[PDB]
Amino acid sequence: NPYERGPDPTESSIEAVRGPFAVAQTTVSRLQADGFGGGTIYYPTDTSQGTFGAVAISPGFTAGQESIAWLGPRIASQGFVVITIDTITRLDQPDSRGRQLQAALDHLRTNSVVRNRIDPNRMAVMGHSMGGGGALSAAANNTSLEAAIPLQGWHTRKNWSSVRTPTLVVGAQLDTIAPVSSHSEAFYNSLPSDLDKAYMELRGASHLVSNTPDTTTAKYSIAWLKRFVDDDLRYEQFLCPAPDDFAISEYRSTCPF
Repeated sequence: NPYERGPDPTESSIEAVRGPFAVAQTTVSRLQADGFGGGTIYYPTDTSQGTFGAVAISPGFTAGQESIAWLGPRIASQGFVVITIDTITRLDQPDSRGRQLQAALDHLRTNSVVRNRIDPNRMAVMGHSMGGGGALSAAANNTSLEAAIPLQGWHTRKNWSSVRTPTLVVGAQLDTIAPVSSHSEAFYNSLPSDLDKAYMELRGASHLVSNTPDTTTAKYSIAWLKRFVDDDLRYEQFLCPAPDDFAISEYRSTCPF
């Protein structure tokens, strides 16, 4: 597998606050960003194993990058180029956030610091709340995306039958802002039956669970991105069959992938 990066994984490795790749960062100004509000790019400094897949992450309604910043280096240190974005306005709705995520991914191919560190065929989108609805919107607009991970996603669009991207839907059991019954689980149910997809509900969690480090969110996001952005079979073991972590109150999937 030419996209395999890093040593063979374990539970400890996917839980790591920092994986083996040392991470640096660079800024995209608001004016440099066409179609989004700027962002921070986190990237592995080690180029000796080849190029990396790229991930764009959107915050939710009223939020800046500070609510998603922890994901940037935590994911990048597993071997990914990750951009955490600011939106055009903090009031932007999910469809617009989806366009902004795509614009951020397109920007990485032009950025002088990271354009030669990225494999242009291996990209993914993630987001919190309205940014998670944006991740689903971006996947619906671009069927070549390799992974989509909405965290406590919110969207008025409930039908995702046009998505062709492997999608991990992360819900919070006690979310009152984006209740799983009408948001996260509804999205899972309308994604195609023939898609590689999973729904992971975090026990006892509120809508804000993604705003500060959460090991369960990180470890399964990392395993999902490794499996689908890197085609890394070594990570299938964490996704299929259902993980038994106490922090997970429900897991649904189309395993085996």
